[PDB]
Amino acid sequence: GIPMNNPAIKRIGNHITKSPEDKREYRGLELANGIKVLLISDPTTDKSSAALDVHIGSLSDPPNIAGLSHFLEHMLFLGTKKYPKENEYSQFLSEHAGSSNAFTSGEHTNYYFDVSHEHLEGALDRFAQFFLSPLFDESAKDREVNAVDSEHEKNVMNDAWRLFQLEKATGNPKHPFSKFGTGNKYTLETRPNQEGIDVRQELLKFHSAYYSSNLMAVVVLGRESLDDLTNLVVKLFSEVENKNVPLPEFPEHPFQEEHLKQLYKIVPIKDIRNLYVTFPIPDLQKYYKSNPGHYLGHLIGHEGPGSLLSELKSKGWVNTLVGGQKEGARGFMFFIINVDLTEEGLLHVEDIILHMFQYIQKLRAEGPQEWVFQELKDLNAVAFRFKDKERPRGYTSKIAGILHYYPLEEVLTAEYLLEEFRPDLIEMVLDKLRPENVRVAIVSKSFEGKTDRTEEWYGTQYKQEAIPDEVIKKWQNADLNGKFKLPTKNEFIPTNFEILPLEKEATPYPALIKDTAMSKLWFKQDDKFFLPKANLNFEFFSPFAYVDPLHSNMAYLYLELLKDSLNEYAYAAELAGLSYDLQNTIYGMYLSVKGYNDKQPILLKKIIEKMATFEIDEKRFEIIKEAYMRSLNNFRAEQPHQHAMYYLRLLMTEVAWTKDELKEALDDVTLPRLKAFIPQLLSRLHIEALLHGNITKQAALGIMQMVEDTLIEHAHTKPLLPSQLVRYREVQLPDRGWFVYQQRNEVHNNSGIEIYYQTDMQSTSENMFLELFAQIISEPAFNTLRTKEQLGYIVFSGPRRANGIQGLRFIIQSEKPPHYLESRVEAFLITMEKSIEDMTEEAFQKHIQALAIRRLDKPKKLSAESAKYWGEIISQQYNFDRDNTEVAYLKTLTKEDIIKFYKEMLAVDAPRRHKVSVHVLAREMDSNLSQAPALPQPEVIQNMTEFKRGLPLFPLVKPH
Amino acid sequence: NNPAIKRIGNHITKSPEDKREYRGLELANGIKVLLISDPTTDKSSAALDVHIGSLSDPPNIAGLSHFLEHMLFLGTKKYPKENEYSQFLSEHAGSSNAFTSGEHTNYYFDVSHEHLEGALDRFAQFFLSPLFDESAKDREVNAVDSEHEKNVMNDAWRLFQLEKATGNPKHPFSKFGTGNKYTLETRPNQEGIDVRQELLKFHSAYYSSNLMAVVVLGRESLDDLTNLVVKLFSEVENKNVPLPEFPEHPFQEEHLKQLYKIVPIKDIRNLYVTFPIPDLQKYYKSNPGHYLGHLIGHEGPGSLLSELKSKGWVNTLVGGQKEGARGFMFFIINVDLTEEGLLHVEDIILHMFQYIQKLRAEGPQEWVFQELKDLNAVAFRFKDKERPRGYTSKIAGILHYYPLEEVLTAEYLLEEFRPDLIEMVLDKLRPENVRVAIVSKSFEGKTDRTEEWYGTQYKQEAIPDEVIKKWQNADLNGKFKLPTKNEFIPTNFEILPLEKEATPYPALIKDTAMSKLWFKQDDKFFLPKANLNFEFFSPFAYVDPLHSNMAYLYLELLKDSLNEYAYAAELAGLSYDLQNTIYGMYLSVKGYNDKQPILLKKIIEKMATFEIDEKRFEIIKEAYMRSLNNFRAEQPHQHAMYYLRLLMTEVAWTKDELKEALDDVTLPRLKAFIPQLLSRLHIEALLHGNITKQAALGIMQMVEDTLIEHAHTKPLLPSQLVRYREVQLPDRGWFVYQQRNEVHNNSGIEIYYQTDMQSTSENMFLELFAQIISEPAFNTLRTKEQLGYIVFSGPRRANGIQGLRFIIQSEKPPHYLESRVEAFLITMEKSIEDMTEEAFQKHIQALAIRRLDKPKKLSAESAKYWGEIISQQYNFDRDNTEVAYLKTLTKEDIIKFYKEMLAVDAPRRHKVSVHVLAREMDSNLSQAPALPQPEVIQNMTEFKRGLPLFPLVKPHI
Ligand SMILES: C[C@H](NC(=O)c1ccc(F)c(F)c1)c1cn([C@@H](CC(=O)NO)Cc2ccc3c(c2)CCCC3)nn1
Ligand SMILES: C[C@H](NC(=O)c1ccc(F)c(F)c1)c1cn([C@@H](CC(=O)NO)Cc2ccc3c(c2)CCCC3)nn1
Ligand SMILES: [Zn+2]
Ligand SMILES: [Zn+2]
Repeated sequence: GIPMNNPAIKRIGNHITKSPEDKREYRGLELANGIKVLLISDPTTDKSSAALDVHIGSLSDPPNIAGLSHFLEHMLFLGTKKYPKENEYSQFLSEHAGSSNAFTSGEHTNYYFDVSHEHLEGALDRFAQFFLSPLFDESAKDREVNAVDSEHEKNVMNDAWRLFQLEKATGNPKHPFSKFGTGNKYTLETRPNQEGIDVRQELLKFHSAYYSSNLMAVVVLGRESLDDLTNLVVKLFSEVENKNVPLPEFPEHPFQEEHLKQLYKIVPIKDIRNLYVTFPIPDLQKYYKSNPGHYLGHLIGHEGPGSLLSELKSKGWVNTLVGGQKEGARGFMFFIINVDLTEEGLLHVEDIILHMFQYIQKLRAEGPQEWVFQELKDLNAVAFRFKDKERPRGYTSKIAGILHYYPLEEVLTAEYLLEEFRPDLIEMVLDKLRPENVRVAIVSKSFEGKTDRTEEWYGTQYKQEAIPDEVIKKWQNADLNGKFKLPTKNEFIPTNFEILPLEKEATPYPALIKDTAMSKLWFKQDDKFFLPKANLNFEFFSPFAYVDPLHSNMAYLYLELLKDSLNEYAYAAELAGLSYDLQNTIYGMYLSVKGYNDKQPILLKKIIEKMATFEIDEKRFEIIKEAYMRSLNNFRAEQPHQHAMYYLRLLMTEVAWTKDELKEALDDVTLPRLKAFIPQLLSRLHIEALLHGNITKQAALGIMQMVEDTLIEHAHTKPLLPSQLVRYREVQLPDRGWFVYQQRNEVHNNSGIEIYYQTDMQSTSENMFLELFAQIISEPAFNTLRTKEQLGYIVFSGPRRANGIQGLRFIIQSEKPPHYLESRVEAFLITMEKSIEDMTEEAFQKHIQALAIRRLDKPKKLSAESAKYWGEIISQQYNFDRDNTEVAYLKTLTKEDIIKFYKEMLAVDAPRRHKVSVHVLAREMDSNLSQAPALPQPEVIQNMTEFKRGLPLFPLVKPH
Repeated sequence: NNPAIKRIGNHITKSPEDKREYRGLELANGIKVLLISDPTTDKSSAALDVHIGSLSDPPNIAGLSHFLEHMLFLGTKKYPKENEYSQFLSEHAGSSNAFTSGEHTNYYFDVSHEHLEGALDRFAQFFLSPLFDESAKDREVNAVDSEHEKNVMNDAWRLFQLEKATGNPKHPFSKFGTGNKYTLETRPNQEGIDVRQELLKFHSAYYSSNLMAVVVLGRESLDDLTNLVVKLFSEVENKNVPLPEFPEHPFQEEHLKQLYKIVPIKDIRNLYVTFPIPDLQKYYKSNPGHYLGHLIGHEGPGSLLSELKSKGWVNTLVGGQKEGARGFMFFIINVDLTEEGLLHVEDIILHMFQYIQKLRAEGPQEWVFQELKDLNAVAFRFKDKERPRGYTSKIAGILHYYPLEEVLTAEYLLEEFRPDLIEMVLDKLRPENVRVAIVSKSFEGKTDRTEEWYGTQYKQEAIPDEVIKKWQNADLNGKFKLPTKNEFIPTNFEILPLEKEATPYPALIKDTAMSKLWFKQDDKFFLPKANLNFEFFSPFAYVDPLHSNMAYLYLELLKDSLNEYAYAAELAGLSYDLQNTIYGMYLSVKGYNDKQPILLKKIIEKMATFEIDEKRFEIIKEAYMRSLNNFRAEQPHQHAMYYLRLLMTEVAWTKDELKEALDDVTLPRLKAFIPQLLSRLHIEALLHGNITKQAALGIMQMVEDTLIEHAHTKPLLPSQLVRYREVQLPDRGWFVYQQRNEVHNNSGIEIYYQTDMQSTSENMFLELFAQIISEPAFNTLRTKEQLGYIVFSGPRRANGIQGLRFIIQSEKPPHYLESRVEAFLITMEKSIEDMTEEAFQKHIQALAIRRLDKPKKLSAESAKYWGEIISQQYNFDRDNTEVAYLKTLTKEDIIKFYKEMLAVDAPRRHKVSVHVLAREMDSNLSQAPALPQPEVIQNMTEFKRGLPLFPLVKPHI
């Protein structure tokens, strides 16, 4: 007997293919109006999520109003006919453990939120109106244009945004690819006013012309059953009108003939030296079951023995390489090979590019290789079998995007499983990687003064030149180069995926299973996820890692040199799902090994062995030391607010070597000096480790002792004394004090500010006063300081934790000068006093429950659990049950508790107010609305050292 | 003319740089008297020396002479209030001491200059009519007993008494002179002796005016001083006592050619060689024994020590005449011993006689005697002006030995060469006349004798006459040579003229990334001398125990290497000290400015280019290992103070940490260490004395250039010049740290009440309170309750923080000591309510005088400034501004300061206690308050992390 058809549903999909380890339940369907839908039922999830991706983006901006898609994206957050309160949507999310975001790309506008699972329907309802009845209020439009301006302004002096738009500006100007997608105040307000455009009508036109149900995919994840999710989606989205909008296509490449064989010389903001090589290629999207693009990218971008990178690195010309297909838009794609340049490299660009064509020629000579394809197919197959479970918010967004590109039943698998070996397609793409189709760009300060063009939106300085035919023909005649061998079988590919059974003594939290003078080992066998993976975390302590700038530099260079040496060997492991990380700290070194447990002990042994017996190559030492010098100078070009956060760290930590000190102590680092440093650093160590995953207690002790034994045999390591294991303390500000430290950012023409109200050492009590207060002000501060007052795109509030201390911190990047932003944050604080007093007890309990849901959100993947434990270990608080006990305590707080807290610690007139403010001035600066209170005269910090010496130092928190 | 004065001495010969006025005189009762007029002195002083001592003790009451000396402090017929002598002094910026040798008892004090008469009056009565009160006599016996106890386990006192016990038992030299509760109470009681009668009898029999010298220093004119001393001292009864003599030597012929093996407390290895010799004191104008000690004890090239050091047997040597008593003396040669030296004592002594035999062959050398004569002359001419209290005490002692007009010069100004006396003394220094003692822990378990008084374990054997004869036949050794003409003798004593912009305090005359240079040309003393002070700051001097061990060994090895070269200079009045610190290195060069640049450059150059001798490094490393262990045998109160310091400082390595880490110091490791250490540095310096601003800049530049050329030194960053903070204790806190001393059977305690950071107000609150309780605390805890011999109260200053501290070493357990200190604090609270406003103001003036007491020699003015400089406060005018503030304080300010910071119920009390238990100890009266349950510290690291740290003090200018 035949089924009863729901008319709001054009069709239900067949089984949506999923990983057998995926316990979430799935159903795909297409509504009658053509919205594509994936429903995800996960009865355990603490947060629900929904995303909608409109298949329309910046390439459809009208030509006379650049950035209209983007501006529209913003205005949809700001009120609808059925929910006219401008911040209804944000407020609702914030008060139910929710958040939201959206982005506009060239062909997609993607909106998504997450929310407590008991409020999916109410959040989805406010959300759906975005697509039915936006208000596009005039006052709202006149304000929000400033957020978009300010967003563009953060990017203006950023080299990646500059190069991104410069590529677009050197192709066919008549092509939509050349459009400027962000928008700014000029293109969205001032130019439109000179031209008599009514921008609220243009929003109304775009929304109506393009927000059509046939260009829309929707994803909803919640606790509810698939059948209840279907009704909910049908109820809310069936009424989006279908205007059968044809999907935009761009079949003519933006790089035609006159744009090939070109050479661009670009001046950067930071002192960086990069080489970019680009070939136009056909759109490979429809070939997703073979992925010829990625086959070639895997080979050309290989970093192992025989690779292209390995030879350019032996030559001293490049340190890093990226290679593979780059997205374009429906109808055109690119294939890139970008490398960074040593000083010599910059003088051998022509030979670098010859070597790239020699490697490409090697691939033509050998032809396509099914076994190579077999390796990629098998690796992708295991990655997908054992994919980590995702946070719902990111996941709904990702899938909404790709419902546009794949049959319902394949949305989950299409971007992972390979099925077809297509040597024809591999040849096809390979034939386009030829000198006659190349574009070359060189980014170096060395072109300062020698450019004759200016890209209009960012101000990028560059020159354009035809590549000489003599050069092209030299490249077309690339013979073979015997240093180039294809890769061999990847021995690191794992094969033991067995999940060891849970030992009869396994523990809900990590256990201290070894406590010696040398090593403190924490262990936990995975009892939640059951994937064949493990995380091995090691903190190494040495007093000599941070004793003075010169030593800090040497501890950096040692790990950079070490990683550089291991890189060819470890690349095989990285492709095989086994990755590691090694970075110096203010206490020593951090080593982290992550992924499939099978072959982890092999890689870990190679790393420790290298550490203990390292032979520096002086050619590599000189190159990496020069790159490090640059890195430190380049900090000058980070964001104003990033600077502000950096200076605050320097002020409030007992010891802190500044970039400039580091830079001044980098000159006296000689190879002999470093050679002596390493054995010294390794001579006395303490190791504290977390091992957590698909391993037994016996394996983990063996792993730890393996590390110890290796250090002992080769570096003669002996234990540090307990009295040497000191951590740095935080500065203790005086009751009623207010210090301001002022610097200038000499690159960006916005200011930044951080405001820190230090409260007290961390304890259950103080932690939850601060956190609940921060929940209560979170949305209102964003809505006041950014949506209503439009102080800047970047506006943040929340807790600030360091060295066992804590407080509340505001961060803002803005047009306006720091003293003004201070007023406005202060004006805002006063108004919260009255709001919290007038809040009903039901609303107050609502904020408690929001915080509670957020804190008891349980991690979805192993590495997220590992990091929760690692934080407890690094902070030496070891409070692994923290979440249950702090939430239990939260639930007993009263609004009078919070008001007493605010009036004791935060209020302007508060007897224990501790306030320090970093002011970062914009490049060009000089040293109605609610009432800002009156502020004391602030003590200006002129010398960080004297400031610290004159104040006490907090204790360090007591362990658990 | 005057009947009270027998005789009035002629001009007393003085140095032409001495601006003091002298008058000598003999009283009619035979008291010899020197009067000293110095109208600038802030403290006046007096001293009386009686030529009677322990050697005259009754044979049945060992220690009576010493016991008597204590008793004289405890009241007279005219001033019967027991503590009246000390209390008067304490309330008038004054102090006092006394000691008993074998033939002298020496009493002295100092006091505010406006109160000499009142002080001297109460002092005089000690020699007229002591009360020898029975109650006081039964209390003070305990102070003398615990004075002996602190010595019992001290290796210097054991050997001192053991030599005495190995002489002729019938000679007074063998007497135990300290006495203890057994000899001064328990045995006399059991034997029927009335100790009070015995004291009275000894005092009337021997405290005779004919055996006394008196020195008095004041602002008064010489005439007024004459009348004052006559008023107070001519009353003294003259019983014409014969000066005791001891013509027979305590070592007779059965005591010679004797060998002694002695077990120490500390791990120390020592060789003592002694010869008896006639009393040389009558020969003082030619000083034969000192001529010979100059040579036998020389440390320069060709010397006896130089060869014993180069064979790796000995590290230090002392030789010369050692005092005995009227009748007998000794000549000594004492060396310490390496591990090898211990196995070669026979050859060490053979080398000794080889060197003596050379001196017999060459015969006396007048040019040597002449060089001593000329150096001593320079020494006396430019002698630093002495402290009043120590000066009167010294002179009163020597007035017995020299004519009045020459008492200042007798010990300095040699007359004519008497080679016959030299050959006479030399003739006694022969194997048949030797006594030999070895001290090593290698004799543990191999001894058979026990010294009575201290318990010392030892063995006595004869030296085999085969060994005597080998020493008798000691050939000449080519390695020995007389010293050369001292090329460091100063010859330019010109005082540079005051520069026209010279400053009264040191001035910051250079301020680079590498050097802060503080300079002051001397404007007070105008002697041809300069003090040169350098702090070398490096973060690698103390980063970890291994690095601290290497900074120590570096400086020891460097001093060791410089020693022969630097001996000449030291003989010529030019000396240096070179010490590792927790921030780097301290170098001081003091003395005649003439050849200072020569020495300083040699030191800085040896630093920057040092080549370690592997054999020295082994030997000095082993010595260092030993001194770290030997800390176990220091005294309990010394342990107390050390733990407190290892708990209130941010960073501090323990002896056990340094000791473990020592095995990891290798010669290669140390070679790598030094250049690193020197690679980065910051130099802060004080140059002060007979030098110009341009000369100073040139010394500082010489130091920088030598470092920069040979060691590639570069400046440190300002942000690296960090100093350690003190632990900040919690309001109402009480912490207790407990340790055991394994060696002494006494306990120690330090009690620290941390107040606040140093500040003009907090400094003078604390100092005034200390002043007010100083005497009451000593009187209560020592005189009256007899807790122990060592009882101290005062300020503690460390790392910019300060408080009040009590230190006590006692037989009683430390918790008991804690309650008695708490009891004292309560009773002080009543005392201060009751105290009249005049008594309060006396305490204010007393502290004022002390703080404003200006310094008398260059070294002491230098130190006052150096304290400002290493403390980074730079408050060179501190005394005037602080004393001004002090005068504004009221009794009420002090009471509230007490009630807020110190009282048992104070809201801001911060109390830490270190309890050092005696070896065998276990873990009416005014009433002690009730105390909280002290937080017990088990771990210094944890203790620290859990508390805040104070700030540092801001500089002044
Ligand atoms: C992630 C971040 N939200 C917050 O930090 C935040 C924190 C607490 C709150 F209570 C709250 F409402 C927001 C964010 C995302 N976007 C924009 C992303 C983007 O740039 N599309 O082009 C999207 C956007 C555009 C306009 C508006 C909002 C969000 C929020 C309501 C006000 C107007 N801007 N900021
Ligand atoms: C130098 C030290 N004085 C103090 O600490 C001190 C501090 C502040 C005062 F207010 C005070 F009265 C004493 C010291 C010297 N001696 C003795 C030195 C020694 O042992 N000869 O054989 C001499 C001695 C013998 C007995 C007595 C006193 C002094 C003082 C009065 C009580 C009885 N004992 N203690
Ligand atoms: Zn945006
Ligand atoms: Zn005594």
